Amino acid sequence: VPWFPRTIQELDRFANQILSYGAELDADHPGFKDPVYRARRKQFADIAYNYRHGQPIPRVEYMEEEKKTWGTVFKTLKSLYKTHACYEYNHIFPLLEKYCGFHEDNIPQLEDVSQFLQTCTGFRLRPVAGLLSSRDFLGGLAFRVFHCTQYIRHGSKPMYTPEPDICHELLGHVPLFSDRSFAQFSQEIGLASLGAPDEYIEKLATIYWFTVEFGLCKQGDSIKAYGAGLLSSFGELQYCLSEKPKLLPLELEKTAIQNYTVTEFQPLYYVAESFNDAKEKVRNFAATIPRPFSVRYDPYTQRIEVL
Amino acid sequence: VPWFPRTIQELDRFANQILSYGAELDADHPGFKDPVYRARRKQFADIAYNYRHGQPIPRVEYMEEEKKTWGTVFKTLKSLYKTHACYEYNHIFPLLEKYCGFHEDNIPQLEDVSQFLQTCTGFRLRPVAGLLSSRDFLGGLAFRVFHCTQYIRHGSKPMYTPEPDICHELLGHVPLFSDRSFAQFSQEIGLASLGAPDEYIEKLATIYWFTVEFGLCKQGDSIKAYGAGLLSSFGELQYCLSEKPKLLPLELEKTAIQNYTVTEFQPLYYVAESFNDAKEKVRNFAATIPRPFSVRYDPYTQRIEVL
Ligand SMILES: C[C@H](O)[C@H](O)[C@H]1CNc2nc(N)[nH]c(=O)c2N1
Ligand SMILES: C[C@H](O)[C@H](O)[C@H]1CNc2nc(N)[nH]c(=O)c2N1
Ligand SMILES: [Fe+2]
Ligand SMILES: [Fe+2]
Repeated sequence: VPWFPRTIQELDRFANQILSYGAELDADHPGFKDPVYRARRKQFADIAYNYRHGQPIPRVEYMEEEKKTWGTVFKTLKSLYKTHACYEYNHIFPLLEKYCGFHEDNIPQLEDVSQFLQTCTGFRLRPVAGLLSSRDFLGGLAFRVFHCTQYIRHGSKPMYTPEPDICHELLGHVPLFSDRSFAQFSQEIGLASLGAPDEYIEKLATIYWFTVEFGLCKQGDSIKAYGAGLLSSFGELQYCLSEKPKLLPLELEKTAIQNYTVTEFQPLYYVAESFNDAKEKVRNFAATIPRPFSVRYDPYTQRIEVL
Repeated sequence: VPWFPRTIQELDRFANQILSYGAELDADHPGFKDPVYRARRKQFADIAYNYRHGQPIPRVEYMEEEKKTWGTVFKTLKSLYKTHACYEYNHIFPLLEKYCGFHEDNIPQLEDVSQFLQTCTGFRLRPVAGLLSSRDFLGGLAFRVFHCTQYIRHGSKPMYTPEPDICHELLGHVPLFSDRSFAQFSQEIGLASLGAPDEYIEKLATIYWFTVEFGLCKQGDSIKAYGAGLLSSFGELQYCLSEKPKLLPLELEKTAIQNYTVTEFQPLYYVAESFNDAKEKVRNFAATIPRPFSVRYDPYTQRIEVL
């Protein structure tokens, strides 16, 4: 059986397992020729490397150019949320504005966002340096821990990122982790992953893609976006609720084996009935994963109980 | 409906509701004529008065005479536990000895015991100045908070206390709060109390008396003590497992209305089948309490959810 963390502190083992040679080193990266950007990225990676569970997340003074990039992303995306984002997103965003400094001229600090999420659902952030394996990223969700980047995309191309950056994390993921039913749903994916064979981690990563990252959900008689990749993409958030993509009901024996690519708009989205329904579906799928035990998280002790 | 705390921080309201004119002021108190003892008691009460949720519990340097009193109580009671205390007690006591400084020559600090309990079951301590109402004392249990005294009995009469003192709390109550099933059971009594009418608070206080304070439980084919009042009473711990008292099965419609006194050994004890069984019984009794809502604790946010 693959090793998995059984205490929230054991997530510390993960930061000595990331891809060390990241996207920012690639010749096509928007910031590739900028050595100040390169250094800035190394500074944020070193904050993640030195972070340990339990500590406050170090605050960073963002430069004026970084705040300008954030503001461009923030104001262009904000124009779509009332009409395209799910209720849960629109419910919490004004409180993020009021209590976490989500404004066009201010990049929120992760410590503040983490404390906010803890009061909402017990979710917390951990700064992360770069790409984790699907196994380690999903395993943090079992603890309601979201590994979160702190760097921003290069300012030459504010509407484009080849990777998660802080705009994606804060505008795409954080608002949904403030909702109890979503937190429970995402955590269920994390619990399904613990000790799962690699074959099933890839199926859970695909379910994650079509839910947490690119999901649509029913809302009364309508359909809204809740996937973080959609909520942080001006173009795709508009497209996803247009007549152009194909929509199918979330059905995990189909969804888990569906192919996708990351470099164009999705041709196909899966629609969740609700986060509670999606959670029950994940729980049923998880029972099919060969694991010689069951798992449960105990929030009182922050440990995984293995039966 | 009576007010009740809905967040763990709101337990702070309770310390401006204790009986201000305590047992130590009574002419029959073992320490009544000792003005140094009187001052020492006021010093511990002031620590409780100034305590707020979330803070470390102040450490106190105990005097040599206080440590001697503790040691007398500790060594005389310890002689009975292997044979008379329930398994759960005997399982955890050596870890209290090793990790919390439970020794004949050392009075454990409440901060250390609280951190220990949090790692076991999420239970925590709060220092308390004196007698709370049954409503406020039980309500803290809904949050897995045990209001705990920090003072010790007067040294003239080490085997006797007319009140909870630190020997009772640490040797009688703390070891059982380290057990998950007991923690769940005690918390269920706390949840039943929230917003309950006074009439039902008195019935829950009586159930508490016959369980948490003076309970016996089945253990395989035997019977053992788990009540804190028994585990901290050299004489009654021996008596309770002798042929002299009457024993009846725990049955809450009978137990909740049974009379008792605090000034002699109990003539009658109720025997729990198990802490999980006792918990289910409390849950069923709680459904009978007139309350226009149901309650649940969310350990992720440390709030009570009211439906
Ligand atoms: C679970 C699925 O692989 C998903 O794409 C994961 C992979 N690793 C990641 N690593 C980081 N740091 N951030 C993420 O959002 C993810 N996503
Ligand atoms: C619930 C029942 O009234 C029980 O005797 C309560 C009353 N108030 C108390 N107050 C304090 N501080 N300590 C306790 O153990 C209790 N016990
Ligand atoms: Fe993402
Ligand atoms: Fe007691």
